[PDB]
Amino acid sequence: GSGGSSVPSQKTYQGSYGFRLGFLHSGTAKSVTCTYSPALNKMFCQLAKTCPVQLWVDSTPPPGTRVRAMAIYKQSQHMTEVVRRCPHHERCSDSDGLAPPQHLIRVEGNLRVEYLDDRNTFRHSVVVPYEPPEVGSDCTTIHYNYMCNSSCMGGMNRRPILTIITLEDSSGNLLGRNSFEVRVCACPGRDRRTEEEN
Amino acid sequence: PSQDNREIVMKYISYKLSQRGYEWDEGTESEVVHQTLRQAGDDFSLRYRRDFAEMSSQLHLTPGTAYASFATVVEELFRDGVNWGRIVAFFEFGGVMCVESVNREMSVLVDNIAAWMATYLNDHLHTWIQDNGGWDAFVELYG
Ligand SMILES: [Zn+2]
Repeated sequence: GSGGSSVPSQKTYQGSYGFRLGFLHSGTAKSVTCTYSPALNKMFCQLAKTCPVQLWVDSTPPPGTRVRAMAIYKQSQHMTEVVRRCPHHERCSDSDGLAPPQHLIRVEGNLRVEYLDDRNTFRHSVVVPYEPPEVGSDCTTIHYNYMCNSSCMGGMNRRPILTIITLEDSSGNLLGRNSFEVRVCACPGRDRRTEEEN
Repeated sequence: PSQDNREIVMKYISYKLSQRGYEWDEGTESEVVHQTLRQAGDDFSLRYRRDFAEMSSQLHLTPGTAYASFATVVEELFRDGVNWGRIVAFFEFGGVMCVESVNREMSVLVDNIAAWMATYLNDHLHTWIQDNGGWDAFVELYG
């Protein structure tokens, strides 16, 4: 139940910095942990495994810029329900010592990670500081973990979600936004190849 | 309390240095509070190697380094609040600073790093630890 049923927006906004998302061209052989279908703009992944998402930018945002991730349900009849972990996984022992147990999206490999439980919307989000690409690279890579399967009864319950990535400044004002569908499954490569047909 | 916090730091540093060729100083190997902290810190050095490298890049460790520079680096680690994950990162960063100075043939810096960690623990983290269930609450979550 969303606070006041005020769904956060998902409209693409590349903004002043040319903010876009990139994904690894991993295949669909069933030994894939993570792979992105460009035709469906949909990422398929396994629980608690690494999902690299890249941040492409035509002009470097200033320091103090932050990158937020948030999930919402894709179907309109569910957009007002907050995406939470199933009770079983919320109670299980998988704390990384940084992420509260109820959050579904995590960032791994970042000590500066921040988790928010919004006092008005009741929605979860995870925030890290934006950093320019490393030498040799042209994009900034963030490693995400989804901590429930899409099938988990009492959580998502086979409902597709979308992740919304936003560029903010120190004050939280909007600098850019992108989004993609997420299916956390058991066989990501087989499911992408299945849906990428019919 | 102040001595109790000093001990957990030195036992943490003793084990890290002993797990390499460096020797530095009843049922203590199995003591549950320290054992799970060591296992948690061993995990942290792998996943956050990028962050620890950056932190020790900022902490330009030389014989002349004062407490204040160390405190500055670790204070940034807690700027957004204290949690068990960040406290584990506080211990493992001190460990990597100690191994780094032994490897750079500056072994006597290990004493300074050890005293700094105990100081920062007693001054800033101990009140939070006692208010959030003590070390027992840490082992209840195993992190
Ligand atoms: Zn679940």
